Amino acid sequence: VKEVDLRGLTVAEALLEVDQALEEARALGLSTLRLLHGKGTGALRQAIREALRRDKRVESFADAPPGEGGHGVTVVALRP
Repeated sequence: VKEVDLRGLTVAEALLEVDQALEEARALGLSTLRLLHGKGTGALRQAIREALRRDKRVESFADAPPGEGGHGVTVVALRP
């Protein structure tokens, strides 16, 4: 499953990359995209989840389960 590593980016850089990664994932015809943002302060997770709520390319999203990244990865189901 396509995964983009956003760890180490500011919120602004991370959101710019998320926008690009969603564009590319839909361009490629992918059903799912993993956003590896890590845990830490949670600032990336929170900002990314809110961006995804507003994003018309997204069908649904959720934290990865424990053992697959947990709350450090947001798993995105893309609109076809």
